[PDB]
Amino acid sequence: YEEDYKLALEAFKKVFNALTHYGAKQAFRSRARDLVEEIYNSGFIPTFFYIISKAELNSDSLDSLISLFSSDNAILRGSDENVSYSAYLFIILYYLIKRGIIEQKFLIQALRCEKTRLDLIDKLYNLAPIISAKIRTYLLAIKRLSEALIEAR
Amino acid sequence: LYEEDYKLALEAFKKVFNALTHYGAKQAFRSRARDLVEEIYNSGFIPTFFYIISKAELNSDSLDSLISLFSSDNAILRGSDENVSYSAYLFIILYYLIKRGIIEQKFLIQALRCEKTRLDLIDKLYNLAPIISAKIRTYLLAIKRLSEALIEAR
Amino acid sequence: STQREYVFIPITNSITIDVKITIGGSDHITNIDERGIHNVLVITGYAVDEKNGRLVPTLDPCDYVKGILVAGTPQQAQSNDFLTLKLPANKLYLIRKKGNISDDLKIYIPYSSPDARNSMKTKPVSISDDTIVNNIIKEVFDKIYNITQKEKVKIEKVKEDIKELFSYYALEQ
Amino acid sequence: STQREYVFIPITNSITIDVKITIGGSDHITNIDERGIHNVLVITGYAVDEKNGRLVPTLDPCDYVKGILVAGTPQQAQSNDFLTLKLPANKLYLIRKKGNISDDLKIYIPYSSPDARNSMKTKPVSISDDTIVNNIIKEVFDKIYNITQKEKVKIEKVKEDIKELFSYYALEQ
Amino acid sequence: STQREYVFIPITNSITIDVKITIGGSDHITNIDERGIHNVLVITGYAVDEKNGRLVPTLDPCDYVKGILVAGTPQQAQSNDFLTLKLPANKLYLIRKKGNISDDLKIYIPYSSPDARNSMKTKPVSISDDTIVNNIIKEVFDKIYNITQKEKVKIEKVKEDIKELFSYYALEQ
Amino acid sequence: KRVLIKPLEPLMFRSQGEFTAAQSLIIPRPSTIAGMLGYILFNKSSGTGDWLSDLTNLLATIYGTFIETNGEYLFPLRMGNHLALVDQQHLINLPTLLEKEYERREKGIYELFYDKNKLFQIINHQDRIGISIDKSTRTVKEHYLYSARYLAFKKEVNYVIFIDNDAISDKINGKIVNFGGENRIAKLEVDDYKVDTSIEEEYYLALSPILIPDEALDNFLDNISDYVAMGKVDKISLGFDIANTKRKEMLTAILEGSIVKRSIIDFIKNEIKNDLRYRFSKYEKIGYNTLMSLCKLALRKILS
Amino acid sequence: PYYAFAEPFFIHAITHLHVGSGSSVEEEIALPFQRDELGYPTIYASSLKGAIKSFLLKEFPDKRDVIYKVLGEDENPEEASLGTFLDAILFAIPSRIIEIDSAKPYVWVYVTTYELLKKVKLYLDSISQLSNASFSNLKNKIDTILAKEGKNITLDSDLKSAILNEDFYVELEALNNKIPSIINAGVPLLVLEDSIGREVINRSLIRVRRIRIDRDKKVVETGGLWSEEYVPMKTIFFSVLLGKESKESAIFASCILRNLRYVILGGKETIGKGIVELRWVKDVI
Amino acid sequence: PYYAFAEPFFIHAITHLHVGSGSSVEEEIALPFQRDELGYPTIYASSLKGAIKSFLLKEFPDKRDVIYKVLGEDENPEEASLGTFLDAILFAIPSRIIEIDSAKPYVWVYVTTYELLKKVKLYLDSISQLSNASFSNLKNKIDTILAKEGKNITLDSDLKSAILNEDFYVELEALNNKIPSIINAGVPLLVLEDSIGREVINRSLIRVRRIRIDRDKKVVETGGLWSEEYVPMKTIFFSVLLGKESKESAIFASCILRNLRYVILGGKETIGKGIVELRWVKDVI
Repeated sequence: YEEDYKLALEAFKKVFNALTHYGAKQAFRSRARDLVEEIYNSGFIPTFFYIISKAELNSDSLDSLISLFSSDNAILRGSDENVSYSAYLFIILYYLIKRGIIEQKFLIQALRCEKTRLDLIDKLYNLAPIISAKIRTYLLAIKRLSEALIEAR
Repeated sequence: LYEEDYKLALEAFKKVFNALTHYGAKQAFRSRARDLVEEIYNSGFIPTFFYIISKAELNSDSLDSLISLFSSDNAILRGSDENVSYSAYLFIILYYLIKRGIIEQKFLIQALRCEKTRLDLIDKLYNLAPIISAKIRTYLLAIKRLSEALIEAR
Repeated sequence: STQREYVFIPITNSITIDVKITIGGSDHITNIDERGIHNVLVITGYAVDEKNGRLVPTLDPCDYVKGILVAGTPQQAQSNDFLTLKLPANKLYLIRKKGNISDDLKIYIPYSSPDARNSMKTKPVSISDDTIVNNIIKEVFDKIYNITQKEKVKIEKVKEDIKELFSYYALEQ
Repeated sequence: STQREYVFIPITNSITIDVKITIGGSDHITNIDERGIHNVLVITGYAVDEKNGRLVPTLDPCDYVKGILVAGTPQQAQSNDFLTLKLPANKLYLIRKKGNISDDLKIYIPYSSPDARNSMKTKPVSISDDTIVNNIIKEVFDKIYNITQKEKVKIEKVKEDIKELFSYYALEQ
Repeated sequence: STQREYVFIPITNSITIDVKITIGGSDHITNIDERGIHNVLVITGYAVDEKNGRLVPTLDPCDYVKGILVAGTPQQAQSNDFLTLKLPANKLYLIRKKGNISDDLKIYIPYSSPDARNSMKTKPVSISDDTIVNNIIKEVFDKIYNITQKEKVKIEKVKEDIKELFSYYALEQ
Repeated sequence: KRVLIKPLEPLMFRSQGEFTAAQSLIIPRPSTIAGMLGYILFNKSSGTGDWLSDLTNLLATIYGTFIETNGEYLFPLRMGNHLALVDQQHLINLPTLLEKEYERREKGIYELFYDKNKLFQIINHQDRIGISIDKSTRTVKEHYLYSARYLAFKKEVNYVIFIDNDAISDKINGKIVNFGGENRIAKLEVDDYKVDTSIEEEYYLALSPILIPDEALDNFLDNISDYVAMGKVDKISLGFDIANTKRKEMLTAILEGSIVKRSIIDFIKNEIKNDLRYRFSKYEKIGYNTLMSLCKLALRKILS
Repeated sequence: PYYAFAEPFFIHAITHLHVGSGSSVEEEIALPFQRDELGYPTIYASSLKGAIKSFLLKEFPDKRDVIYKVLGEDENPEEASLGTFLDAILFAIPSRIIEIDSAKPYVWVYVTTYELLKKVKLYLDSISQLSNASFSNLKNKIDTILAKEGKNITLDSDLKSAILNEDFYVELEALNNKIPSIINAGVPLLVLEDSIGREVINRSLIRVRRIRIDRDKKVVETGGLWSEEYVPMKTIFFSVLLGKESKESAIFASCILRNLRYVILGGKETIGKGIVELRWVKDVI
Repeated sequence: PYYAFAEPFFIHAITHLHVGSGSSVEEEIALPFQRDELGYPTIYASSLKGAIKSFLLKEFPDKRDVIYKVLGEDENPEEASLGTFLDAILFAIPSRIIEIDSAKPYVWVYVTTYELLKKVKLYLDSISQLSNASFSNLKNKIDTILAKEGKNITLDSDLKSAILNEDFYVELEALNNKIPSIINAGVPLLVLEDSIGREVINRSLIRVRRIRIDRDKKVVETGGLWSEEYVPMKTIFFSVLLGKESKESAIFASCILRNLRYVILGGKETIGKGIVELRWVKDVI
């Protein structure tokens, strides 16, 4: 029994539907193949900083990302690289809401207000040693799904 | 009891052995047969299945070749001996699941054609993983022994 | 000979009456076995055209339509545009199998030529809108399975599934 | 007083309709009690005469045919052809005997004219072809035994019992 | 100290007058809880005297009397004729044990003179005529067990044991 | 009336010496059944050096043994060194098959003893090896290694006998008895059953070993075809007497499952003077000369 | 009657068991277990009798006369034994289980077939009319179970599906009623169809290779290689002790069998094989 | 008393240990560890006895007759051994742990399951009747633990939450803290529900690929590739040594066993597997 593969299935379902343009999907595939090895070597917090820096957390994309947590009709817009980093960010946050590491209400109230994403990063920094051990198999499954389903250039 | 599985494995091996037209692809599939059953029973069926599909290059052309194998016996698998051997082994597993009523054949052929239902196939396989791993060991070992016996060591 | 009819399950109001048989006998393949719906038929490559809703055929395998199959002959306003055909109860892509098959059948399906003045722009449509399942309970699951309320005290069970056990590609135009 | 009647059971398809008084009263000799078919009468010196199947009386005790015994008379279009008889339940010997019989009852057996055209090329026949059991159980095993599907459910056993027990002899032509 | 008296279980009713204090302490070994009886002692080599049933000491190992051990003083009109003995709670033949006991305890036994003017020829005696246990339960099993009919509602199962779990040998003298 | 002996466990009916394992018979001899019944009905006061006298006094005429598997009745049938259990529906045409033509003879009889043979579906032969251990070394005591081929039952089996007297058939009901050899167990149950008697047919089936008076041995043997159509003739011991702890006797017998011709009856009736007539009447009383008709389940003794 | 009373008991294997049989090269196992008639493990009545006799002679060296004359005197064979054991019948063998989306996640269950339960019911019927041996509830449970023959049955109604001994997928259903547990163990009992049950049970047996090593050089001695079969811990056999009326039988059954809980059965006891718990069905259920 | 002396002991692994029961029908590349009936690793008492006996016959070369009496002769045996070993029950296996937050964290912990403790209880109860021994202390500890059989518990520690073997999240409940330690190291002991315990224990095993290499050319030799399964260091098994009265048993128990500390079990001893410490429950508790 490996339920992180089912969690990866449902998260990959959501993000594979939320990426309209195929270039966005291929970009997410490259993100998935890179960031798991990056979080292995470098740790969770540096990789998370890198991810949120390349994700362009404007309230627009933040709102599409919040709506992904409920809708399955939400869409991620932006450049292919931007949306791929946002999709990987949603992957991580989805794993965190599931597995109860972070309350969903706190996550949503942080993604809404800009004065609270800092508290979100603080909580994630406090929990990073746990997250680093937990999410490895989930992210490896995400990577396998990406390179299985999304074609490459 | 799993004694019909040897007949099943003989015919499935004949299928994939004619489908792989390049001999290097035969030897690649040989290495797959000898590695992936070990890995299935040491890491679990779901990890190894994700690993197999990630390496299989499941594009619609390859999937059509798979389905033709499921039907034709004149089909041919293409595409980069590593990928083609992983896809041949994917077909081995799927052929078992079809011929043993674990997965409905029409639902599978639908999955290998559309795209939304490929994730549905993977999810269903996920829920059937204990049963599949329990039931398929004799078959996979038969495939391993056949590949060691019929395909020349590289 | 024994013959069946396929009642498509869309969202729109095409499901008032299409039949000449309401019960007739007792053999319907679709059943409500205390756990939801069993023996549900799926046609692939076809798409509902809810404007005069009857399955428009395409050649796209992702296009599909789910519905329940019952015995009858449709409304006797047809044999002009319906694809009645003989299947040995096995070649049909049936899901949620509980019973078995009679090994020989012949079904009637609401068909329509694809009216090739339009590009067939099929898109998925998921059954939702809780007040629409409230009327799907009556318009088909009573004009066929008036078995409703006879033994199904857990109607709120067999509404969870229809909310997710059905979906179809529609011309949407 | 009571009368009974013999129903021969070959794989032969000459059983379509011969009996009208199928129950007639309420008791018939043979029965099935959850462990196979009871009171299966053996008759010696008789054989099937496949052409519109009946029982030719030959003069070899090696020749034997098995059957059942049911209440009533068949169709009252015969007794010019059948060998109606009366016995004290003692000279006919069946298997599986359960209760002491009423010490005297009558019998209706389908009889065939001798009519020696050629030699009777007798052959042994053991029941095969599960499909024939499946159509004969609907044919006779239920029209007489209305009890079936009410009390008896081990249907595959009364299939399992006749294929290797029920045997008969034939004329090859 | 902790002290008990052994009360027999015959099909004769003089039994309820054998004790004074119902509980006394807080420890009764013979307790019944939702399955059946427990910790009933079975003496051997004694024979009942059903006319005022008192276990006459005989020498026959086959003779036995099954009764319950209850804490209480015996009649407060005894200790001159009863058999009083303290034994270390581990050499005591009791069947259906549930828990370990206090490693030593004092026991009062209904007794009598052997009456060596009558050949003691015992007799295996059961408890039948469930009315004869029906009364003694509401006689003994209520003044010894208040817990019945306030924790025991399946009294039928405290019948289906005394029916056969309690036998003895009587002397009919 | 009818007594069903239901073995609770594999049985052992030792035959023909002890000298890989000692073999068991299929159907226990009538002496074993009579001895078990006398063991039940015993009283320790009627002792006499004649084991069968004290045994005939304890019971009444017992009719021979066959097999009730599951409502079916199986019966022994032998062709000579070939025992089988068949249902009577295959004994009907047997006499016809006996002096039938040659190749038909072998076709039919070898189809009977091989495919219609229900023995192996019923009986398994279970070798059991035991040893003895000396209580101080805890290693096998020297020379104590014995083996025996028990008679195990694949499906539930009963041995069927018929007893005439109905008084004993009350204190026989539901008795657990030590039926057979090395301390094995079987249950007796009594039920009222209807069985005809003494039919005048030409071919009978020896349900029990038909004894031969050792006076007409040469007479009976030098023209054997006149009396038995098929079966086996063998010298058998009559068992072991509990009272005096010896073997009983040895007599030539027609082993159970043989096909006897009607003539044998009159033959046995003409070669017995009063003395051995009484002797063999006792033998038949405890159950040796039992015949059944190939027609139906109808028994008869030869003398009585 | 000359079998006046009967004592049904259970045989719980505390350690693995090896009641040996004829060693021979036909069974891919040098030292196989005693097979019954259907290929199931069994304990012969002679093995039970001898082992329990030895144990009792050691533990009660004063009741030696009672033991000798109930279970058969060895040095004076002139009197039949007043006591007799039936062959021990396999009642339940433990099996490793993989739950499949069920309520109570178990790791092992008890597995039976319908053949074994038929034999147990045979033993129980044949002794129920002894006027003291009653145990109606036990055979009533067995009969409720036997009615459902043909279907893989579970007693505790939560499984609906399982994989047994890592190799056999079976689907289970309840008994339409709780059927209070036969034994008081907190482990569900699975009565399987006979064809699949034989496979599950034959896979539940322990097959071990054993060697003889030269003490000096830690090499294996030439020819010192063989295999044995064990019956796992927790395995349950069912047998009956039958006793005639004599009075030494009364004192035997009184104070020899009341203080009899653990016993050594079978061979290889220096390897710790053979420790057994005897549960009498006259106090439990 | 059927047994003169009864000493349970623990089998603390000093190095990784590999006891055999070699390649199965299917995994011809694997050399697995010996398994129990319900899947956990075990040491068959035949392996225990052989190893301990070979050790004693060299460590005490002058008490060789006492050893041949208690553990059996091997030149020409003329009587059974007087000593028995029970099979080693897996008692506790080490598992890596990532504790969320509590008093200063641990990096590893001892993991056991309720089924294993139930087997220990069976051993202790059976030998408390076949001997005058009584382990009321260990038995009371184990029954206090088995009282909480539903929930994953932890002993004399809280931890309230953990990741075991970096794959299994468990929620832990502190039992009462009144129960003192059993294997009194500093590390805590987790008693897991057996469904999760089976997975944790299987992860705590050690599977190792091994090869054979050509000496001249430093390449793998054709065929020289296989897998072996090790039990990790610090693993604790449980067994009992039992003996009958001999006056050689008194010597064995008072001389040999009081001076038996480290032995070498199983195989692959040249690559350092098999060193083991024995602990003799009668003093470690």
